[PDB]
Amino acid sequence: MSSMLIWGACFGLFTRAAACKASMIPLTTSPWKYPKYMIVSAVTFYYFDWYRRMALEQLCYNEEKLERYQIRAKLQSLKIGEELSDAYRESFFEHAVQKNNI
Amino acid sequence: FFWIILLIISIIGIFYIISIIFDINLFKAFLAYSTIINSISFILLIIAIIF
Amino acid sequence: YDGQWWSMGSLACNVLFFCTPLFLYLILQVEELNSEKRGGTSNKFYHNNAGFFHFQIYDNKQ
Amino acid sequence: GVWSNIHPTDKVTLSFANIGRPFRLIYRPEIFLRDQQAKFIQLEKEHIEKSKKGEFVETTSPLVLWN
Amino acid sequence: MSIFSNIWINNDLNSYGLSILLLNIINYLIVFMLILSVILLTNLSKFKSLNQFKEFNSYNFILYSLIFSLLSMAGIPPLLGFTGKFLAILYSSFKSQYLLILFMTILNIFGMYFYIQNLRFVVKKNKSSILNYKNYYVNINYSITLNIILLNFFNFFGILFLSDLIIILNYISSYIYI
Amino acid sequence: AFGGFRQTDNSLIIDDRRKIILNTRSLNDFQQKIYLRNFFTNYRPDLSSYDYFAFKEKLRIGELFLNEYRKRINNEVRRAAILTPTSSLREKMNHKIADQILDLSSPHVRGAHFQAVRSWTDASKIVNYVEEKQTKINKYGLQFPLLGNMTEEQCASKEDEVYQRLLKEMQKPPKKA
Amino acid sequence: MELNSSAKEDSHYVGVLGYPSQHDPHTLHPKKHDSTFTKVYACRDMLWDHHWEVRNTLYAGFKGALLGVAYASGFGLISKTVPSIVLKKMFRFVRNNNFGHIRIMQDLLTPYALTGFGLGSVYYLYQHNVWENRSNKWLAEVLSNALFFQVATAVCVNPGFHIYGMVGGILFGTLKYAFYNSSFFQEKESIGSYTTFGDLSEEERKKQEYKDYIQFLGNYHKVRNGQLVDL
Amino acid sequence: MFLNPVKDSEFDDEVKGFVPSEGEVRFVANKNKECGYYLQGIEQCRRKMVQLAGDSSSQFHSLGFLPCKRLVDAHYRCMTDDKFGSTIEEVPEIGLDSAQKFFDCTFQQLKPMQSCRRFFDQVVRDVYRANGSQLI
Amino acid sequence: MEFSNALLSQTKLPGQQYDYKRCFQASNTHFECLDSIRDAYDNHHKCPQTYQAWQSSCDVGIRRYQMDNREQQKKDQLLYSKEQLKNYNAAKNKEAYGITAPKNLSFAF
Amino acid sequence: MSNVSDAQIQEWIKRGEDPKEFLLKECAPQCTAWKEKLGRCEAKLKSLVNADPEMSCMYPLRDWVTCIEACVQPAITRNLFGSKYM
Amino acid sequence: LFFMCYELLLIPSFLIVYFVSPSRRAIQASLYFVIWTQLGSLLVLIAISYIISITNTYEFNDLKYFNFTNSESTIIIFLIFLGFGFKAPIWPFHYWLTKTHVEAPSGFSIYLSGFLVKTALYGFYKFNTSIFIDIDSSIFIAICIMGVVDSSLKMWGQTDLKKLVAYG
Amino acid sequence: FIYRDDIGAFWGIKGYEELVTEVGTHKGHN
Ligand SMILES: CCCCCCCCCCCCCCCCCC(=O)OC[C@H](COP(=O)([O-])OCC(O)COP(=O)([O-])OC[C@@H](COC(=O)CCCCCCCCCCCCCCCCC)OC(=O)CCCCCCCCCCCCCCCCC)OC(=O)CCCCCCCCCCCCCCCCC
Ligand SMILES: CCCCCCCCCCCCCCCCCC(=O)OC[C@H](COP(=O)([O-])OCC(O)COP(=O)([O-])OC[C@@H](COC(=O)CCCCCCCCCCCCCCCCC)OC(=O)CCCCCCCCCCCCCCCCC)OC(=O)CCCCCCCCCCCCCCCCC
Ligand SMILES: CCCCCCCCCCCCCCCCCC(=O)OC[C@H](COP(=O)([O-])OCC(O)COP(=O)([O-])OC[C@@H](COC(=O)CCCCCCCCCCCCCCCCC)OC(=O)CCCCCCCCCCCCCCCCC)OC(=O)CCCCCCCCCCCCCCCCC
Ligand SMILES: CCCCCCCCCCCCCCCCCC(=O)OC[C@H](COP(=O)([O-])OCC(O)COP(=O)([O-])OC[C@@H](COC(=O)CCCCCCCCCCCCCCCCC)OC(=O)CCCCCCCCCCCCCCCCC)OC(=O)CCCCCCCCCCCCCCCCC
Ligand SMILES: CCCCCCCCCCCCCCCCCC(=O)OC[C@H](COP(=O)([O-])OCC(O)COP(=O)([O-])OC[C@@H](COC(=O)CCCCCCCCCCCCCCCCC)OC(=O)CCCCCCCCCCCCCCCCC)OC(=O)CCCCCCCCCCCCCCCCC
Ligand SMILES: CCCCCCCCCCCCCCCCCC(=O)OC[C@H](COP(=O)([O-])OCC[N+](C)(C)C)OC(=O)CCCCCCCCCCCCCCCCC
Ligand SMILES: CCCCCCCCCCCCCCCCCC(=O)OC[C@H](COP(=O)([O-])OCC[N+](C)(C)C)OC(=O)CCCCCCCCCCCCCCCCC
Repeated sequence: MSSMLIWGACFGLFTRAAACKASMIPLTTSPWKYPKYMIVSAVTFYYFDWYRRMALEQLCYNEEKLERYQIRAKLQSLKIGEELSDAYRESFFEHAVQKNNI
Repeated sequence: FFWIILLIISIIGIFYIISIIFDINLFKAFLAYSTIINSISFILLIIAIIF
Repeated sequence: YDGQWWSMGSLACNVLFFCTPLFLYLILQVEELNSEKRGGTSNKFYHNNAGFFHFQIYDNKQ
Repeated sequence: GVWSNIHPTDKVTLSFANIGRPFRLIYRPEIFLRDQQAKFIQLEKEHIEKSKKGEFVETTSPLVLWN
Repeated sequence: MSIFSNIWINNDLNSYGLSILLLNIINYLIVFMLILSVILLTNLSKFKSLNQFKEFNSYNFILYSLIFSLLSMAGIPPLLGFTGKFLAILYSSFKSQYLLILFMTILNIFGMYFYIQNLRFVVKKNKSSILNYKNYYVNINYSITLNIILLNFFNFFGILFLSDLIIILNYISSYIYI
Repeated sequence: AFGGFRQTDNSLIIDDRRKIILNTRSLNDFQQKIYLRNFFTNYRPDLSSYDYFAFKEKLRIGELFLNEYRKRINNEVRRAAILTPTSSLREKMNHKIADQILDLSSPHVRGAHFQAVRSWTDASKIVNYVEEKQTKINKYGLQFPLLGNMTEEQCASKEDEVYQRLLKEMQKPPKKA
Repeated sequence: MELNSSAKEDSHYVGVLGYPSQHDPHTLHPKKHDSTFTKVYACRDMLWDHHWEVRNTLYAGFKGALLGVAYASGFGLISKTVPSIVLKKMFRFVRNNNFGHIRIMQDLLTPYALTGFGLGSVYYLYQHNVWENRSNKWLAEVLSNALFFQVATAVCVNPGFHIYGMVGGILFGTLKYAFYNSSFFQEKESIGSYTTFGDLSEEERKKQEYKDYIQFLGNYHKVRNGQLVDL
Repeated sequence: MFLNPVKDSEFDDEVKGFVPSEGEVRFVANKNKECGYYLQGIEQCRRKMVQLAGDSSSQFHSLGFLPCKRLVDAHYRCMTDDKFGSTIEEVPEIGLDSAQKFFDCTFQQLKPMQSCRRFFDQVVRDVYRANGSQLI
Repeated sequence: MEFSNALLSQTKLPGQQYDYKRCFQASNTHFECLDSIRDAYDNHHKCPQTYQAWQSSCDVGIRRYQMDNREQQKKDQLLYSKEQLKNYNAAKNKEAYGITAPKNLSFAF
Repeated sequence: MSNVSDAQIQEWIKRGEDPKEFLLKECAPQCTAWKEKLGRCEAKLKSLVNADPEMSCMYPLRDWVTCIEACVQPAITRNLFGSKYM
Repeated sequence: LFFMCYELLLIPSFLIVYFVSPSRRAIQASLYFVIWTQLGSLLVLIAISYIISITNTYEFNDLKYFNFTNSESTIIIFLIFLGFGFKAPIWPFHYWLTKTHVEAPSGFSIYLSGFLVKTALYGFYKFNTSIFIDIDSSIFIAICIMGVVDSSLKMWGQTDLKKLVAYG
Repeated sequence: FIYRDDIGAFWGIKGYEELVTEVGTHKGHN
């Protein structure tokens, strides 16, 4: 639903049950592995939630830089003679003069 | 320069394996040809990317 | 053997059966010639509805 | 719920429907649009200031942005 | 890339094809790992020919794990490999490569039948005995069964969680300035 | 955001309004949208989405209404045949009834054809006819239970309005000539 | 690397840019005071003239013959097995004659060279005289290649493989439309590039571009549907 | 909509329909497609202003909907091709009544934009019918 | 990668090294002077001494990266504000829980 | 429905206007080599003081106009009513 | 979601035919069914990729504001028709249907014929009504009529009641 | 056997060298 910890606990419980069924052992075998699996699943999925959110944020930040690369990559990709054409001359001068602020 | 070479290699490989992959009779051959088919598909994807 | 299908039975009937789809398509095209010159229904994907499906529920939510 | 709580759209639709579009556009589209319009914002501000003044500039008149 | 009074607008994410390629590689590795884990759980000497796919005709877990792994490798929609193949075709369409789409589809269908035909051999007259014997009893490895179960769950429900993996892969690829 | 598909044609496009020249193969997504893909795909592209949905519904109802005219005239012909003996039957049918039967033929009413081939002008005319009938009905508010839904207050207000309208019409003098 | 660069050239764009045009006459004009040898040697521009039907047909024939010779060198001769007695006789010929290898190569490559030349010439004449002025270029290429390769597979290889020849011809026609008559990896123009004509002031151009951007905004789904949060 | 009243009608209300010219339909469709941004902006800005200064005690309650004036003027200019004035107040007398109806729909009655676009398009159509060759 | 400023800056001579402490000290001084000036466009000539020190201390690639970052920061400052961004992000996260149903029978476009 | 709905755009021909006037300028750039040759021939003829009457700046101009029209005419003709639209 | 739901139907049906069919030929019938239906599934997938990549929308109604060029529209309609006709049997793609009906469970053939061939019709209707198509449908009509004629002619020569019902 | 294409004579048909005759048939296709 909304709690990643509870979702991971349920996932661990069902994983343990499925493992017992696949191994053909009674579902009550090794009872201590139920809480172990629940805790491990809850912790790992909580961390994965936090990591996915962090990665999304950092990707959004990196896209800003990637836009700068695209604009400059597009200008450098212009075929010979198109950099002084009316459709790209002003942008080329903007990127070669105004941004030459070193 | 890479695009034409990749396209030719992909076409030749596809038309060469289309019949060979159905001639094997071994588990190891099946695994190897699965790998080869996936490699060809990924090469086509690489061509699309470099486009 | 290869090509036995044409010879088996009757060649004329086999060729007619083979060419049946083209006969159907050409008959349809002639009927469409008649339709075009008259003004009746033609063979086309009509688009009277602007993507509005038949008796579909179109609603919005607050 | 939780897995999709990041975005109103469902996870399968996010994975497949959006192909090549920036994640800045998929999530937080308002910031993307404002960054795109950055210079147009100042052009509109200058146009509004001039309109309050006597001068009227027709070149930037179409730039009336609300998002 | 659009120009409006010297303002560039980019609605395309360049670092996306690399992410799709990484996703395809990871999906293939996951499915290969699933099938190889199923094989390793059993006795290796039995499987030496395509006919020996019948040797997988063992208890339900192994049998259906093999069946679903083969279907996933083939590219059947609900399974994991379909995600990679569909996203590859989507990116090809985005890049406007109709001939590449055509050849991809030809290869995909031929490989699909190549994988599927083994399901015919999977049928066996009786139930096979492919488990190694230890202490006078067949040795079934709980750890490998658990790993196969996790792989099966992900193979079945990869579509649901694929958005997070796509986000992670695009995040990794964005660092490349290409 | 909407995108586009790379073009292969080598033709040259001229935009007199913007005073520029482009090539079909070089068009980007926005340029493709502006030049290609602009064509209309509906009878009334000028109308909004809701307005064209109403237009589509009115056109469908108008087609059904013309078919209803044809059915009604056929029923009237059956009534005439049953009531009047065969003698003088054709003499009486050679009147308004026969002309209407011929005027409601297939080109004018889509009896059972899959599609009524109508121009956008014809569709607009049919929708206008349906709207005229709707206005005539709504003048007296005959569409409350059928062809309409209203609340109790709306019904009471409509009753009062129709009463006032009927009173005014009755008080009006006869039309001259 | 470009395929059929000359045909798919934007003459207007290269002209406005000043880029040299591949459509230039590329001809020699010897002066009336030049030597007789110079006048005779200046005739080689005929070999460059591209409106020459016979020259083009021989060009296609040479291409086909070269392709056939390459195929024979690579796959055909090695796959075909020659009788032992024939091999011994030709080796004896090599021993008894100087440069016997050259004559053996000529004998072995004559069939492939001749068939390649014939295929190339017939294909060029076919494509040029027919299908050159069709409306649907893709359909024309597909149908022409399908028919030609169907006939070629029926004759050269085996009459029983004509269906496979037709399918291969359809595939080859699609490939040729993709990468021979079209420029997908051979772009010589920037996407979205254009040229400006008429006496429009920069202010007017900027106003028009602002209007175009306002229209472009409607492409975004969120703005069109009004589904944006208040920033 | 697209219905003209009958001048000599026996009863109080009678209407006869008419079909607008193909040029008018093309012009209206193109202008709506090009300027649809402004109409959505008008809707969103109207809601925003009502939320901000809807309360009587609000400081800006006396400046209601004035910010929407720029959006309305921009929409009018976009629809009319920057001709016939640079403001809605400069609308010709032929479309002045329809403009007043549109304003009543949008700001006084606060009716849906579905309804008020009808009156705005009526203004545009009136201008187009009046001029003809001036807009195209 | 030929168009990538970051990688081209990551390239270096075999014996080249960067004195990050000195370069960052000079850049901090120069940027403090520029911020004190507080102009829309960074005019380095208004801070000659610090500009010369910054040029001497820092490498061309580092200077390019710093200028690009400064431009981005200026644009962000002109556009958004801390409280505005906080409220917008909170509202968007709250919306993310709900669904975005289509709006049928629209009025625009 | 094709040809049954309204047309989005009207061309110069659809509005009854002649587009060749602008199309000549549009097609001028591609025929630059022949234009330069004609200019050089005109310059040389102007420079010549005693020019043979046979000499004329006509054939280079013939070539230039031929090249211009080879592109100008087909574009306009394809847009005319009565011919299968391209 | 529409396309995914359409594609989800393959696995349960294949499993039913594979594990529940008494006849031994069902093993090959299942493979024929899978391959024949998956070819059309791939065609429909290509069409969906064309629609989604060109139009980033997914709401099924934003297509009103986007118009496909003639080439894109014809490609989409051809792909959609062929792909959905692979599922909904059309000439010549009914060999799989005949094999599956003959060699499938008598209880599962009922479900197959009754319902599983009509999801394709529903999807084709939705997509072709959503997309504006400016091509002549004579070819598609001819294909359908040829299939009808072929099945009707072949009805006589079937002594197997199940195969006769499959042709019907 | 070979007729120069810039002389002003189409396919070797001399004369008409003061006219524009290749438009629409040889150069361009109306
Ligand atoms: C393009 C222009 C068209 C318009 C112009 C006018 C029409 C011209 C059409 C052409 C007519 C002359 C050519 C026909 C020759 C025969 C057919 C053939 O070549 O097949 C090999 C012929 C048939 O062998 P087979 O069928 O494999 O062996 C069967 C055995 O008989 C064992 O058989 P069985 O005892 O079991 O009985 C089966 C028998 C009986 O079968 C049945 O009872 C079942 C039904 C069979 C079909 C019956 C015809 C129905 C109507 C056809 C409509 C077609 C419409 C679509 C096509 C439109 C094209 C325009 O099946 C047959 O019908 C076989 C006989 C040959 C076919 C006859 C019917 C089809 C002929 C084509 C008609 C085309 C009409 C076009 C115009 C349509 C109107 C607009 O082999 C022989 O030579 C053996 C002798 C067979 C009897 C021949 C009878 C004499 C025919 C005239 C000979 C002189 C021809 C001179 C030609 C001049 C140069 C151009
Ligand atoms: C002890 C476990 C108890 C589990 C209780 C249920 C709890 C959830 C499952 C959690 C399990 C975790 C651990 C993994 C164990 C399974 C793997 C394994 O190897 O175990 C061996 C373990 C022992 O081995 P064995 O039994 O000897 O070997 C048998 C083989 O496993 C062969 O067995 P099989 O043939 O029966 O296996 C199932 C078979 C076929 O399975 C199915 O067909 C599953 C059908 C599920 C019913 C709902 C489907 C509704 C479809 C509507 C259309 C949606 C379109 C959306 C667009 C994208 C496309 C999906 O394979 C597939 O699943 C492949 C097709 C996948 C289709 C994808 C459908 C996605 C739907 C997403 C959920 C929709 C919810 C909407 C409502 C909520 C809205 C807020 O097996 C079992 O004990 C039985 C496992 C059978 C599957 C269990 C799950 C089925 C019920 C699902 C209900 C919840 C919905 C799904 C979402 C779950 C969260 C992501
Ligand atoms: C949509 C497509 C998605 C495709 C997914 C593809 C992969 C799916 C399958 C594999 C996934 C991983 C499964 C867990 C590892 C396997 C071993 C294990 O834990 O089980 C044995 C162990 C069995 O214990 P036992 O039966 O009591 O006793 C076993 C022996 O007696 C006694 O055992 P022992 O003493 O020999 O060893 C005990 C030790 C054994 O554990 C191990 O040695 C682990 C072996 C695997 C190492 C690699 C893990 C990498 C994780 C990162 C994500 C990539 C996954 C790649 C997987 C495939 C690679 C080939 O147990 C542990 O401590 C387990 C901890 C597992 C979590 C490890 C997390 C590492 C994170 C590192 C990266 C962090 C990010 C850095 C960011 C950098 C930024 C600058 O299992 C458990 O204790 C729990 C079992 C039930 C719950 C399992 C929960 C798994 C959750 C998986 C989440 C996956 C990521 C989120 C989803 C992503 C897609 C949306
Ligand atoms: C630079 C690297 C190579 C250096 C030389 C070789 C030394 C290094 C060897 C290691 C490298 C790999 C060798 C693998 C050998 C494979 C097997 C083999 O053939 O050898 C065993 C062969 C038999 O060994 P054996 O059994 O111990 O000896 C038995 C007999 O004693 C043996 O006596 P035999 O008389 O029976 O054998 C003579 C042997 C060697 O050949 C010769 O006797 C000398 C050939 C000289 C070339 C003559 C052609 C004209 C040259 C013109 C140059 C100037 C052009 C200027 C252009 C200006 C334009 C503006 O003949 C051949 O190999 C036959 C082909 C030779 C003709 C090549 C024609 C190329 C041009 C064709 C273009 C298309 C024409 C279309 C039709 C035109 C109709 C008008 O061994 C030898 O005879 C010794 C090795 C010789 C290898 C020759 C390799 C072929 C390359 C020839 C030169 C290519 C020139 C291309 C440029 C010019 C184009 C015009
Ligand atoms: C298949 C088409 C494409 C062919 C490509 C290759 C072309 C080769 C070069 C040109 C050859 C010129 C002609 C000489 C004969 C060549 C053939 C030959 O000798 O073969 C041996 C034998 C004749 O030799 P023979 O018995 O020793 O005596 C011959 C006399 O010496 C004959 O001598 P004659 O004294 O009685 O006089 C014959 C006179 C007769 O003149 C004519 O009648 C010719 C004009 C009419 C024919 C026009 C072409 C067809 C147009 C219709 C297309 C319809 C397609 C529809 C498709 C629909 C869609 C499915 O022709 C000449 O002698 C004029 C020669 C002037 C010089 C030509 C310059 C050529 C330069 C290029 C040379 C190439 C060298 C390399 C070649 C090798 C490598 C490839 O002929 C055949 O086996 C041909 C079989 C044809 C098919 C079967 C026909 C009966 C059944 C009907 C089937 C219907 C199928 C229709 C299409 C598919 C529908 C589904
Ligand atoms: C302040 C904290 C206080 C905590 C106190 C401690 C609480 C401990 C709670 C223990 C609950 C145990 C329930 C057992 C139910 C058994 C049912 C049964 O008989 O089924 C047998 C069935 C059948 O097993 P079988 O295989 O033997 O089958 C027998 C039937 N025949 C003969 C036909 C084969 O299997 C099971 O269901 C048993 C295995 C699964 C057990 C799952 C236990 C989950 C426990 C979750 C605890 C969560 C705690 C969260 C705390 C959070 C705190 C913040
Ligand atoms: C991955 C995609 C796969 C695509 C598959 C492509 C199918 C290939 C089929 C090859 C068929 C064999 C070659 C046919 C060559 C002739 C084509 C032709 O004339 O059309 C050119 C002309 C040139 O057309 P066009 O280019 O001028 O105009 C095209 C018009 N639009 C834009 C509407 C498409 O095309 C046609 O008029 C036909 C087009 C459809 C193709 C019809 C093929 C008919 C084949 C049977 C002919 C029978 C002749 C009579 C004998 C009958 C038996 C007795």
